[PDB]
Amino acid sequence: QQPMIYICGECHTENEIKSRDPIRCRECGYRIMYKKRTKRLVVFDAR
Amino acid sequence: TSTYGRYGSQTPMYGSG
Amino acid sequence: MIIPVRCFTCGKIVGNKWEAYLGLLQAEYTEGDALDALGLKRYCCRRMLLAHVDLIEKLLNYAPLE
Amino acid sequence: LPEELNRVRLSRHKLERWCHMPFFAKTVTGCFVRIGIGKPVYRVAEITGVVETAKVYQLGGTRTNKGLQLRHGNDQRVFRLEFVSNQEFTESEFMKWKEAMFSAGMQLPTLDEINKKELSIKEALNYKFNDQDIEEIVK
Ligand SMILES: [Zn+2]
Ligand SMILES: [Zn+2]
Repeated sequence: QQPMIYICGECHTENEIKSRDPIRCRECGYRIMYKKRTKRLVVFDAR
Repeated sequence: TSTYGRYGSQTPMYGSG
Repeated sequence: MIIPVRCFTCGKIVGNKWEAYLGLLQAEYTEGDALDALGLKRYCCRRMLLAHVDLIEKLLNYAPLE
Repeated sequence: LPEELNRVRLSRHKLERWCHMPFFAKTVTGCFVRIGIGKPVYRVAEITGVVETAKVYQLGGTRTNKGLQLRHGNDQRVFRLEFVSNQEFTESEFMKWKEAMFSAGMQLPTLDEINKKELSIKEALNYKFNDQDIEEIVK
């Protein structure tokens, strides 16, 4: 049950955007939004 | 993600106000 | 962009000295005196505090939220 | 039964996702909420309609000034969405609500009524925002 959460461009507010939907912020209304960090095991070696 | 209550967040009352 | 942690050539820790260097330069000291006041004998380690550019400030100016 | 009646209970976490969605006087009208009166006693009330209060308050992250015209048998007054509790209808409160309905004379809604009304929230939750509602929401 993952609705593919996004981050607004300037609001930096979370939004829930599903397929076949316009790409806009829940408030104000902008056309830019980035994704959130994955949940995988991001493990680096301090080398 | 329906209702992540886990109780709640201290619900205010009507007569308390 | 940020003060390194160790002098490339020598290896002495220099990261923990940028703030002290700025403070000494601010109060009254000059560069030539502040370096040896902090304890940087070899000239290899002094370039860390003389040549280093501090761009993290310009980076932080672009605050994501608020 | 209380377990069957808790199905349409609109908790405080669900109402935060329809603060500006249209058809709020259609999908909401019919469900019951555990409005807190205030000491731990609660009274279930019927959702007669939707109103708008002149006081603006913040509820956690979002903020809304809409009211909720409720009624418990005969006693009716304006309420707010911030006093609603997330607890389910207990046995004592269920009996109190049944007694209040019987005293007020309002016929108890039929089980098929609740059965066909609980699906309204479910179908509205997965509603695709393909129409021109985002503009009104942002405004
Ligand atoms: Zn937007
Ligand atoms: Zn050196």
